[PDB]
Amino acid sequence: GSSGSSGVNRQMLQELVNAGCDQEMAGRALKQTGSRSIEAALEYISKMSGPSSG
Repeated sequence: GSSGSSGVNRQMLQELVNAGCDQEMAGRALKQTGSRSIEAALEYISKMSGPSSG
């Protein structure tokens, strides 16, 4: 945004979500990581738990 953009990239979300990620979840990670990359988020969520990935 302008005057100091404080918040993830609402755009990147629609992207990561497209794959099949929760809307309420995707955000959390996106912020935690810092709108680094679509993969970053998906990876962060798995980091915690998830014996199934790929």
